Amino acid sequence: FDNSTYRNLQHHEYSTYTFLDLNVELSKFRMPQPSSGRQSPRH
Amino acid sequence: SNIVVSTRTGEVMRILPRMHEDINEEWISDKTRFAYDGLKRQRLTQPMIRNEKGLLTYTTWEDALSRVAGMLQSFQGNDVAAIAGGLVDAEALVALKDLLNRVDSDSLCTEEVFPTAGAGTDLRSNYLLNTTIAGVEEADVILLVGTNPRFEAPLFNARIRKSWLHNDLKVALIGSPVDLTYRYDHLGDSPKILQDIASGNHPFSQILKEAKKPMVVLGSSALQRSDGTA
Repeated sequence: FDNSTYRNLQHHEYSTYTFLDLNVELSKFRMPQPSSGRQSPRH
Repeated sequence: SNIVVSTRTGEVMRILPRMHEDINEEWISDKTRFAYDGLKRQRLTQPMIRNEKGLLTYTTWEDALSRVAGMLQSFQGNDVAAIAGGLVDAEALVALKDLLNRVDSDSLCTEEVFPTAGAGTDLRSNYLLNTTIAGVEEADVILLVGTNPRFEAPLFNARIRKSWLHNDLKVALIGSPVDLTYRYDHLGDSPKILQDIASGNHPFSQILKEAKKPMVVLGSSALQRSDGTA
């Protein structure tokens, strides 16, 4: 046990595309999106 | 479209919309609004006749009317003819019709062609927009053939877009893929497609078959060509 260390150093190594890379990685587990029945509100 | 002409001291100032729910609502097209200044240019103000050198020169009303009446008295029947333009009124039209009938002439024509085959002008229903401008709001499928609604009748196209937006109206077009400001189904531009729809081989035949309030609109511009009767 210890409470003298701030472990949270993952962000230091975060680059400009880290968020989007994680989004691409997470795109695999997603459930199928629903649909309104149109391609767009202008269709 | 219902309009208000605003004048001042005998001169036309501008054109404004006048609310008519059935026809143009509270809007007018840009040509209706901004072409009035053309009323101040190239205006015919005095009667004119050809002089000895073949040039148009001003004259009195009496002289011009006498020359026209002399030429009218000499000829009759098929020799005398009239063509009406786009901005003529019913009073002038009927007056000209009677004047040419008094010389046994029936060659009274317009510049815009409508097929005379079959019923022709015989039935009012044949050459009119029977559904009406107001009706577009009660339709769910419209087919447009050989016409650009947007420029030939901008307020009609505005009504179509209003129905497309508020009533989910489905629009299909047979012709060149013109931009109507709303999404439509382009079936093509070949007139033979019409026959294909009439026979029933096209999926749009099934679409029209199940529609509660189907509407088919044919523009007069399409009728101008030689195959219009067809």
